[PDB]
Amino acid sequence: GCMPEQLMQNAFQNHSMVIKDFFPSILSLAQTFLHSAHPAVVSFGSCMYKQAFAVFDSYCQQEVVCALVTHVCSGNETELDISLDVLTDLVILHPSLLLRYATFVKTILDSMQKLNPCQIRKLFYILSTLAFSQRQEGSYIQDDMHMVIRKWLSSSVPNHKQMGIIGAVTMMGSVALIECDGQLSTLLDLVGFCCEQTPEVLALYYDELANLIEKQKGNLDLQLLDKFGKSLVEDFPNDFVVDLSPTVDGSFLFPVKSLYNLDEDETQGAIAINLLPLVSQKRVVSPICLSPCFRLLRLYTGEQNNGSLEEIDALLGCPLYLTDLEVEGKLDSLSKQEREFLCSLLFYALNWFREVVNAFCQQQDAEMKGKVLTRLQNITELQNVLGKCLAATPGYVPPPATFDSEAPAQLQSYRPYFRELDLEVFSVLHCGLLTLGPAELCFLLDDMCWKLEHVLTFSHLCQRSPKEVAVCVVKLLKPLCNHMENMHNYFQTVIPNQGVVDESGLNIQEYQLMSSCYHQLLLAFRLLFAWSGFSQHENSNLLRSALQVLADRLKPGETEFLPLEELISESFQYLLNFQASIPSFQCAFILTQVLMAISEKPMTGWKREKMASLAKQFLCQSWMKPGGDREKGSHFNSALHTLLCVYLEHTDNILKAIEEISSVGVPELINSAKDGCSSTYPTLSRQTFPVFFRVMMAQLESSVK
Amino acid sequence: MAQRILQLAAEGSPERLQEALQGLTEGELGDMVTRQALRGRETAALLKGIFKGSPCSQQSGVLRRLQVYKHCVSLVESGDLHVGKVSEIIGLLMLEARQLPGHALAELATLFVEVIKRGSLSNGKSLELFSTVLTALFKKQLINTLCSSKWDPQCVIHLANMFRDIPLSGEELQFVVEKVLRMFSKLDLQEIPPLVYQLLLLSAKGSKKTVLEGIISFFNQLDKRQKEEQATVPLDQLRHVEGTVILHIVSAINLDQDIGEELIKHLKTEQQKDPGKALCPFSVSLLLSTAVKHRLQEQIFDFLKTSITRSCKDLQILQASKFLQDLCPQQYDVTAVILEVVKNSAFGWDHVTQGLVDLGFSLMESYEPAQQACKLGASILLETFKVHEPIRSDILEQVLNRVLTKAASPVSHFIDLLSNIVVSAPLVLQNSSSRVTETFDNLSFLPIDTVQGLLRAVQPLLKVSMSVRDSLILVLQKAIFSRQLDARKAAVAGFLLLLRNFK
Repeated sequence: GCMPEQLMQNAFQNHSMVIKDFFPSILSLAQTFLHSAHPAVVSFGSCMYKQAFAVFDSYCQQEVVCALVTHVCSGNETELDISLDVLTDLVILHPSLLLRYATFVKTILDSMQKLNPCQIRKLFYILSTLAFSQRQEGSYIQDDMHMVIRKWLSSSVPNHKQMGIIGAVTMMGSVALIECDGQLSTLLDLVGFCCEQTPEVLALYYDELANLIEKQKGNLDLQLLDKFGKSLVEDFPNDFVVDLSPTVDGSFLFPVKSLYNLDEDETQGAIAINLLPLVSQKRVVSPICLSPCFRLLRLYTGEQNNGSLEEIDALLGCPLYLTDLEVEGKLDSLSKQEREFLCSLLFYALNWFREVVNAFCQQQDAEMKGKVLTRLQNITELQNVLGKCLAATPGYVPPPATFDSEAPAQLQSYRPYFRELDLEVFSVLHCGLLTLGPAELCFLLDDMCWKLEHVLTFSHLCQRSPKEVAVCVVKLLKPLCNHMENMHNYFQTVIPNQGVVDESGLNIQEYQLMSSCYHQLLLAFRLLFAWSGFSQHENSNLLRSALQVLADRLKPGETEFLPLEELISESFQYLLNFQASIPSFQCAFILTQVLMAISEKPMTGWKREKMASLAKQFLCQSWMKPGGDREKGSHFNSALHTLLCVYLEHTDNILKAIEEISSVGVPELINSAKDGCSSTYPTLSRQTFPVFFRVMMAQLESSVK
Repeated sequence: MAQRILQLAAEGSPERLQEALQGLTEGELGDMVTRQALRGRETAALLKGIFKGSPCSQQSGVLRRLQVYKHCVSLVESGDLHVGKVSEIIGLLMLEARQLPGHALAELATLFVEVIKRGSLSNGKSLELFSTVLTALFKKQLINTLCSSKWDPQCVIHLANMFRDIPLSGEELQFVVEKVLRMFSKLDLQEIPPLVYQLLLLSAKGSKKTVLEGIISFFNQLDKRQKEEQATVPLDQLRHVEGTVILHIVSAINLDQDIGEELIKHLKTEQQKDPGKALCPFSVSLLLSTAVKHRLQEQIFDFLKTSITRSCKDLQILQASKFLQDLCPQQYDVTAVILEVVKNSAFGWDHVTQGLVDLGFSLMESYEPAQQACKLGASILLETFKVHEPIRSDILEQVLNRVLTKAASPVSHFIDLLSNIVVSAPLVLQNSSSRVTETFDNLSFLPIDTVQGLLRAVQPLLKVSMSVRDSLILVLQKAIFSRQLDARKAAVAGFLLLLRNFK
């Protein structure tokens, strides 16, 4: 915790002359404290190397690039990534200096026996940024690049074939902005023949066409962009999805109606059900042409358009030509043609729709809004049918989806094959109350949460910034979670008595996972509002700029209100809702942790004593748990340790209440009943009294001894 | 023939191309050598043109495919084309090449340089396609009679730079070696640089022994000859050849330089005749300029030590004899070797010859015959101060504070060495005295004898300039008013009992 990087960065700003004779020291240490396994040390040493490049003489400037390249040739894993990071930083940090060590830079090019697709993209990026600089050294880089190209392209090794395309696209996009037009044309037709019989390599060409498209803003140039795209001009409408005229029969078992057919678009068209018509029965099944290629063409529609709106309208609800799949038992007594045919069809359909929304989300036209609602509805419904087929594909429903094309019946059996959800189109702060339809909060929020904790503290997901992740979360968090929590807590608190009327059709229909959605939403509040990296010059002011809209009920005050009680009081006013109807103990530990993260900063009057209120209420929350296996006894006492230790966390170790709490174990073996040595409520249980009283004896007799 | 393939197979699947060229009959290869300066991308236009006949490497194109092959691999293999078309024809070729017929692709292609390279070569581009067809899969019998069996100027680069992707080192290393001598040696300055670099990289497979022993073996034959007959010079081009073969061994020295240690002190220093192997100039110049790095102190210091030791303590123990010292062998003097290397390294082998100044300051003191060893180390440090004029100013500063701040043993060795160094210093500090003017004050705690010799040794330099003396007088005078032990006296008299006392 001492020795901040702020210091050493200062050191370079004040220790030029006093530092200059350090030359063996900075260097000979940095590679001992810049390949060592604790995140502060590595971040420090990286500050070292980069700063070293900031301050040195000629031989110093060289000694740096040499130590780098020596790391780059032979190395370890974290040293690998650190080497590339240090590099890309140096080389995109100040271009016009970092070229003098060029030919030394190249000497890795014909020894670099190490790549992942990732680092391969990286090294290509370094070499592209260098190569577009010089003339003849960029020639010889062209020699090694055509060289690695042609040798790749002829390679029959499994990694070599895709690696070729990944760097091929990589160096091309590096081209993307002498006889470079001609050499690149030679490569152009070269890649052309090189893929023109490969479908997956197709999908490489497309998808890898995408990321370079989107991650530029004014460097992708239309006269330049026209080349690689024109054969991707009509290619989607040219062959992708076969037309819809009411007599097009042929080879099929399932009658290809407009079954599952949206028709949320207009009432006249030939953007038919192209699925059965041009994919499945189509030629051999097309893995990414129908979905990833639609992604690429919608990518050209977005970036290639720059405001495109009707180019996907002309079938904006052209509904796929899968026959109505209600006979899942009408698939029973058969399999392996309709089974796998349905599996690839469901994968493709989820693809067609999820792309229709993923490119259809952030488009802010009204009829787009209604179509997106209808799409989410069809998505949930086909997801129900697809889950029924997931059970109906017990055993073999492999990932025929686009598996990123870049590598070389349960809950998680569909984690890979799904497409990639967007980066600005997970936000619609106006999905109103249902009981935004019923499942829509659960879907858009599960897609928020399944990675929103990954960034805080999939490749198109992580390509954004977690600092930008916080920036967008601050920019768009309160306007949705505010209305959601405010309605939903009291709705679950007052509808539960309506569940007492036999209203399980309201219980398992109105909010059968409405509690689960609440518990998600609370976990999101806890993960976002407390960023682990708040402890710095940025995330502290971030947490404050989030508090400045946290104030739910009443105002925050003036132009500044530095005392946090407006914060803790917005927190008490928030806890006023779900102090009435918390849906379950699984949500109990959640309400506790979410109080404890941000509402539990200071432990004092009404707050540490409020910690007394919270622990005594957590004990006071009377038990609700049916009896089965011992699953809830894995965390329902680990959470109980936090709860009792929270009532004794706001306070000290409870050598006062722990006596009757162990006496609560004396009623706790009374029967199949909770903590009941005069209590008779939760905070205890059949098996949970034993471990819980053991932990209470821990929290008392680990200190009182 | 622009309409030709694109009208036969232009429009039509089953009988269009086969018919419109069932006998197009320009040989096998009409258009691409009927329009040499063809229509832009016609190279691949016609290439898929013929490709309408059948696949690449396919047997069915007995005249079509294989004759596109015969045309390109030779005419555009050596003559004139477009360098870019010299990429394109080979591109489309390499691409189609995966689909060959399991006999129909065996061209003159096991030693079929004897088909093309043995008499027709000089353009490198064509070499890769051999790699392509080879990778398509032994046939290397022509390789046995010729790893370069006519490689006059083009069995050095071109054959190697593809011997990378599809080479064999069992006779390919050795064959490179045997070629190196007066064929490969024909290049002046290309004899060991380019082929050496390729040689090592191709060594990356292996051949630590056979690829190690030769670089220096050839180097040492060249040296022993051009010495016993009487970048540097027409007789210093040993400078360039040394600069390459060293800097290459040093740079690639990472992973297998444990093997260079292992051999070049497991062969010569085992059968003991290493005085003619483990000590040649260009065979240890590596040993102690590829050792100023980090993993090198611990092996290089010990090697040179045990060498100086066993060498001297033998080649004296037969210097008192006749009944075993005159009807008896010769001896090559390891001391004479190291003293040679100090002579030869005046040419520029900079990071090959700072291992010396380090060798001096870290043997000629701390070494401890034993007295003979220290006596030797005087030579390395002193001579290195002798010859190569830019790199010794830091030598002297290593010395002064190696021997003006220590326990009592540091009188003799380092004291005599400082005496001889400054004494041989022809005004070596005679305008560079700025380490001293803050050395001088440190002395008021030295032993009884040391303060004298420090005064005496510096006594050469005192004759120069009042910037030495006007600061000496003060940093001593201050001692007299206070405790002022014998040191103020040794100094008062030394300035007085000296010509500096006059005026």
